Amino acid sequence: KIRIKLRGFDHKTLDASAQKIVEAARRSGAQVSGPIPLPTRVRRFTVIRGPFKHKDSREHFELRTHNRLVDIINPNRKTIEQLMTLDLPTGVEIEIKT
Amino acid sequence: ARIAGVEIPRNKRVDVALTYIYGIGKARAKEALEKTGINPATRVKDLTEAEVVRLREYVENTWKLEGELRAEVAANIKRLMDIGCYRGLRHRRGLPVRGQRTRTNARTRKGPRKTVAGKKKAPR
Amino acid sequence: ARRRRAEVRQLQPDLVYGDVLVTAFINKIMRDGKKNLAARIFYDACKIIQEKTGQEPLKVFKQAVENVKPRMEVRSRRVGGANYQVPMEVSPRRQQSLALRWLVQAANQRPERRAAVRIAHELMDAAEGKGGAVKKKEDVERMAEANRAYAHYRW
Amino acid sequence: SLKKGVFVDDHLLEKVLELNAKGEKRLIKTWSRRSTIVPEMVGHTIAVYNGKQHVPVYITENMVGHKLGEFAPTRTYR
Amino acid sequence: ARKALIEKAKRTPKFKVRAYTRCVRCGRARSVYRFFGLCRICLRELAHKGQLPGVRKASW
Amino acid sequence: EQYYGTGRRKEAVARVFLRPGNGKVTVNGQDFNEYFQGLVRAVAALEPLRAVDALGRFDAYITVRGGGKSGQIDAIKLGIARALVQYNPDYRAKLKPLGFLTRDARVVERKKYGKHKARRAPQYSKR
Amino acid sequence: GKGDRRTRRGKIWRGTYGKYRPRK
RNA sequence: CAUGUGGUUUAAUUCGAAGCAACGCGAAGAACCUUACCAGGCCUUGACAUGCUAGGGAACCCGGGUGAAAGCCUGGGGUGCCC
RNA sequence: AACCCCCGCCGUUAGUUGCCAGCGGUUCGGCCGGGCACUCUAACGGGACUGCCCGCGAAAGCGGGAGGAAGGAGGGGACGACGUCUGGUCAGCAUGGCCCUUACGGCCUGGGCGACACACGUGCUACAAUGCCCACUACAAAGCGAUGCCACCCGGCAACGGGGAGCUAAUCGCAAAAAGGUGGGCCCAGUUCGGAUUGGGGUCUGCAACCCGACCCCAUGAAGCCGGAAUCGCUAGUAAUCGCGGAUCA
Repeated sequence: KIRIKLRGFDHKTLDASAQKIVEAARRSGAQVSGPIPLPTRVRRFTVIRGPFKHKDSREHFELRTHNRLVDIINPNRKTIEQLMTLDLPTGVEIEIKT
Repeated sequence: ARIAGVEIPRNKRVDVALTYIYGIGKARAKEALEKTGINPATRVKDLTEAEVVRLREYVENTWKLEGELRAEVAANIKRLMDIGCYRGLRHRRGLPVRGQRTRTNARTRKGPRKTVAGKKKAPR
Repeated sequence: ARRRRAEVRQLQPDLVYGDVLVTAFINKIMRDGKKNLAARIFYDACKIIQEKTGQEPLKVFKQAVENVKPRMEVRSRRVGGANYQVPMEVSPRRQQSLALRWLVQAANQRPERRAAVRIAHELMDAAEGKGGAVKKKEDVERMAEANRAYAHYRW
Repeated sequence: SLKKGVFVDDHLLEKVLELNAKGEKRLIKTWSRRSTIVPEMVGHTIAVYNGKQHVPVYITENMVGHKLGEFAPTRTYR
Repeated sequence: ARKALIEKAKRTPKFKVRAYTRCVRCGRARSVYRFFGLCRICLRELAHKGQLPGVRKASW
Repeated sequence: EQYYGTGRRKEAVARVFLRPGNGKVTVNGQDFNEYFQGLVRAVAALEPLRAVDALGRFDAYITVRGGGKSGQIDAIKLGIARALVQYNPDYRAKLKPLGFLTRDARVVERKKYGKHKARRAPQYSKR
Repeated sequence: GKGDRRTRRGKIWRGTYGKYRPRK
C-alpha cells in the first residue's frame, strides 16, 4: 500500500539508505519491492573560464539527482513502528505516499 | 483577358494570372475565384465571355487596384510631410522608416555605394 | 599524410545488382547526404535504357565508364625557375574515380529538364562513344603527347 | 499598439482640460513624449523635450494618432 | 556608481520590470544564474573547493 | 516454438522473434514492405537469411524502437542473425565470415565548444 | 524559402504558427 | 539583410579588446532598469559600513499638497519593557 | 603514459517503463487480471595482457594469422611541463600608489548607447527542376517545467483570447521533429524561383513600444541568372544537409 521516495546527490549513500529500509522492513511483516532505480535528472552549467575575454576556450559542470523507489505491500504495526521513527538521512531526502 | 486597367495575362492558370494586377496577390486571388465559382486550374486561354465579365465585375467593383491604389499610397506618404513625423523625414531623406542599422546595410533604400573616402597611418 | 600509405576504404555492394562499382557511381550522384534521392535517379535512368535500347542497363553503364577512363594526364612540377606540366600514367583506382566524376558532371551540363533522363542519355552517348565526358577524356590525353617534350621528368 | 487604453499621461491632460476651460494660450512644457495627441487638441502648442531642449511644436487636426516625441527629434542632421 | 547600485538592486522601486538580477559575492550585473544566485566567476571559484554540494567536474 | 536475438545500432533497438513458417514478416504490427516502403534499400536487413539458404522457412515477429529508420534496418540485420546462430552452433561458418555478427559502434560524436559541429572549425580572418 | 514567412518552412524556421502553418 | 569594428557625426553617440592569440569578443538578453555617457531638476555624514555627543524621537501605520519624477512642504493610528 | 568520466559486448541485484514473449477476459488503448522472459532504467562486476600461433630481430618491438562485441593508444572526453609574449584584465573581485571630497559622490525625469557620404571581419536567406507550393503519412535524443509547462474544449482567417483536466513530474505537459514516404499543382520564366522595401490593419508582454520590441493578416514584390584580385573549413558517422532542446529572460 505504501510508496517511498529516496532522492539525493550521492549514489553510494542513496543505495545504502534504500537497502536498509528493506532488510529492516521485510522482517516487520508483509514483504517489499526492492530498491528500483528511476532515471537520473541532470543540470548543466557551462561558462567561459576567463574573467575578461577569451570567448572560445571554456569549462562546464553538471548536478545529477539520482532516484529510487520502494513499495511495501502491507502496513503492519511492526513496520510503521520502526520506519516512522528511524529517520537517519545524512544527505538523503525522503517523501512518503499511500 | 483585360480585367483591371490596361492589365492582361494569358496561357496560365487564372489563379496566377490575376496576380499580375497591382493590388492582387495569392490570397485576394483564390478568395475571388470562390465568390465567382471558377475552376482555378482553367487557363485564361479558355473560359466564357461572361465568366470573365463576372470575374471583372467582382474584382473591379470591390477593392482597388492599380492607379488609384498606387495614388492613395502616394498621398499617404505625401501627408507624412505634416508637421513632420520622424517617419515623414526618412521619406524626405530617403532613408529607412522602420528602425534599422544604417551604419552598414540599408542599400535597398540608398541607391548604390558612393565610395567617397579617406583615412591614413603615420608614413614614417 | 606523411607516414602510412592511407586506407583504400571498402564499399558494400548494390542491393539491386550486387555491384560495388554501382554504389560508387550513386555516391557521386548524391547531394547533401540524401542517398534515397540518389539511387532513385540511377535506377529511373536504367529504366530509360530498356525503353530506348534492348540492352541490359548494367552492360551499358559498364562500357560507358570504361570509355571515359583516361590513360594519361598532366601534373605540374617545379624544376627551377619554371613550372612544367609533366605527363604520366594513371592509377587504375584513379581511372575509376575520375571517369565517374566526369560522367556525373557531363550529365549535369546537358539541357534536359529532369535528371535521370540526362544521366540516361549521357550514359547512352558515352557507351556509343561520344559524350561530354569523352570530349573531356580526349582533351586530357591530347595534353600528354603534346608535353612529351618533358615526359623525361616522370616523378 | 496598446489596443485597450490610450496610454496618455495625466499631468498633461490636467493642464489641457483646465486649459480647455475657455481655451487659453498655451506655453506648456512636457516630458511625456511617450503620450498620444488626443482628438480636438488643436491650437494647443506643446513644447517637447528631446533630451536637450523643449521644441515648441504647434498642433493641427491631421496629426492625432501620433505621439509627441514623433515631432521632437532627438538627433541633429543625418 | 558601484556601491550605490548593489544597494539599489535589493530595493524594489516603482514598476517591477526594473528589478534586475545581481551576483551575491561579486556585484556582478551580467552572467547571473537563477539556481545558484551567483556569477560565472564566483561559481567557478567555488565549484573547485567543494563549497557547492554535488557540483562535479563534468565529462561526456 | 521460437528463436530470439537482440539487435541495436546507433540510438535504435530491435527485438527478433522467429517461427518456422512460409515467409510473412510483421514489425510494429505492420507488413515489412509497408513500414519501410519507398526506402528502396530496407530490403537489405534480410540478407543474413540468404546466406543460410533458408528464407522460405520462417515467419519473424519483430518490434523495433527508437533512432532513425535506416539505423533500425541495421539492427534487424543483427537480431535476425543473432537468433539463428543460437539455434545452430554450426551456422557460425556464414555469420562470422560476413559482417553479420558485429554491432556498429560508430556513433554521432560530441559537439565541442569553439567550433560549429564537433570538427568544422570557424572561418579564419587575419585582416 | 526559409525567409518567406507566408509558408510552411517560413513559419517552421521562424519558430511560429499561423494561417499558413496550422496550430497543432 | 543580421551582427562586431574603423571612420565621420553628435549635446552625448560610455569604457575596454588590436596580426596569428582583437573584430556574433567582456555582453548566457540596452525601450525606463541596465548604465559607466549627455541635457535638464534636485540631495548632502550621504543610497551602504563602524563608533561617539545632544533635547526631541526613542519600534510603527495612513493619507494631504506640489512637481515630469526625484525631492521638498504636511494631516492622523501611538509603544507588549528592566520597573 | 597509468589511475578518473562517456560510447561499444556479457553477467548479478532490483521490478507502477517493458511484455499475447505464453493461456486469459479486451468497449481492441499492454486497457485489464496476470507476469520480469524480453526492452529499458542505475548500481555493483566480468572482458584484452601483443597472454596464442607463424615469420623478422641481440633485445625493445615490427609485420602477418585465429578466437573475439572489441586488439596492437578500440572511438570520443577531463587533464596541458621549466618558461615566452613588460601578453590580457585596476570595468567581476581583490590590491600598493596617485588624484576628487555641497562634488570626479548620490536620486530622478528625458536623451544616448540603435546616429550614416563611407570602409573591413563573422554570419543568415538565396539566385532555383537532385527545385518550389499544397493535402496526407511515418522514424529521434538530450533536456526543461507551481502565480511553470498547459491536455481538451469554445470563439477568431490567424497572432491570440475566453473556459478548464492532469502535474512536486520514466505515471500529466513543452511535443509537431525535419529531411524522408505518398499524390496533386507549377514547366525554364526574373517565374507559383527570391523575400528586401514601403502603405494599410491587428495581437501579446509591459506603468510605457516616436526615437527602439516580437508576432499575425491583406497589398506592395527590390537586388540577385552562382560572384575581380584574393581567401576559410574538414580525413568517417567526419564534410555536407535536416530539425530538436537549454542557459540569460516581462
